[PDB]
Amino acid sequence: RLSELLSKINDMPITNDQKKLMSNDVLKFAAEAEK
Amino acid sequence: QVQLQESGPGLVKPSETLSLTCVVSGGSFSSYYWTWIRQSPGKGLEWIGEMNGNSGYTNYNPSLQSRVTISKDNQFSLKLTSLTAADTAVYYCARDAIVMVFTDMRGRVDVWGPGILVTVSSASTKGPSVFPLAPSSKTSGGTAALGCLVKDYFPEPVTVSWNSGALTSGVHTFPAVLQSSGLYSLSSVVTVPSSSLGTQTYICNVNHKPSNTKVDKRVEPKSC
Amino acid sequence: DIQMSQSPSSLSASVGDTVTITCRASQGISNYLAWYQQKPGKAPKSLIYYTSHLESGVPSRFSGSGSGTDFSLTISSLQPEDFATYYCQQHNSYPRTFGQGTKVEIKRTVAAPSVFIFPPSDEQLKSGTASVVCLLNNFYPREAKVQWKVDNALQSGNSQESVTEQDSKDSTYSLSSTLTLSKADYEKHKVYACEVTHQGLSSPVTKSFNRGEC
Repeated sequence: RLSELLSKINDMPITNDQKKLMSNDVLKFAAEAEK
Repeated sequence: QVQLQESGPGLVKPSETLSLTCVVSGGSFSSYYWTWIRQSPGKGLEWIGEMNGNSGYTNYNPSLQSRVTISKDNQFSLKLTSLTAADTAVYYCARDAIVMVFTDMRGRVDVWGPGILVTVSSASTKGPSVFPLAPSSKTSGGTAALGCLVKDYFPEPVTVSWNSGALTSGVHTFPAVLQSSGLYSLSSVVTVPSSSLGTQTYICNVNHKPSNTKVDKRVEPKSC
Repeated sequence: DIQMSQSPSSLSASVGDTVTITCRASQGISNYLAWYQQKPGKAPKSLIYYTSHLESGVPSRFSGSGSGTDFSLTISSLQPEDFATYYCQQHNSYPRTFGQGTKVEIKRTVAAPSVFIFPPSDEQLKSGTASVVCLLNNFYPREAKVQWKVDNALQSGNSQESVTEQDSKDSTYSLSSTLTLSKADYEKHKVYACEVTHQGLSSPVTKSFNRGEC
């Protein structure tokens, strides 16, 4: 779920900058869900 | 280590389709984004596009979007259609960053292929006429110039050596220029002592592999 | 498309010099700027990839800095293998875009060219076209002016120059200028002249021949 979304964010036609923000936001849910 | 290698025809006709293939060595194709880049004297380096090495997902340059396809066949290919002269360039395949996750290496290339010269033109493959640039008849102690005019061949490249590789010092082989006929022309020149003209023989060895013509031209002082 | 502008385009340096190359981006790029090195006839090599990050194997004398829109590639204590063209590349946005490159060349003393003029061979004349070649041999710097004159009539737009890369031994350039002429035009005129102006020559140097005469 996380890896499938992170890898999809990666191939998007957006800036690197935005790729990282969305990446950070996604694994923010994964970390809070597991904490 | 990982190595890339281009393959495909380096001579394409204007309206017809450019096809190139890049095979990956090292064994990590499905982990990285793979790219095509081209270099032109007029437009410099251009990013053609990228491809997710696992899924096949692509992102193209808007200027190329409507006629470019990158795809999996450790092998991936570039198809460019509806060409014009402006597509003449050295095409490189290259490795971007990993697909799995964003990394900061995203969008730059680390490993390149050697590159392939693709020539977009309607000209037929033709071998060169090699004409002598005779040394002037106008004294020992001074330096004479002589050469060969390698004229009206297509496509690039041609190689030029002198006396079968034995004569290297003072040799200048110039970049070819594209004439208005669409054929190439270059001169290869060598500087030698005037006093050796009566004693030494000077032969330029022109090789044009695409047309399979080799030409040895003895260049001598014209009399007169 | 984010436009990438490098300054300077050309640059003269010696072994042991510290050289820096500017790269300007039309917009912000979140500091995603890469640098590449390229030598004639070879594929470019990756140097740096996130303003400052050296690619593996790259000598530590190559350092990248900059921010916002202005970026610098600095080479501290230049080595003989560093003489090449350097490109910057933004890798934040799509499409990826490159600068026009900065060529780092070898500084040497001024050297006047030796000039040679070559008439079209009789062999070429048979075909119906005439090429007249003027050679400027081993000179420095690169900047050189070649003027063709046919019976004192200046020729323009009917010649083509190509230049060699700096010589490995003496770091000079060489230039071949080819004047193209129909056989008919060539047979109608006597004096063929190539005037060369260059920093190493106090006054221009003309090499000429008369058609049919030795």
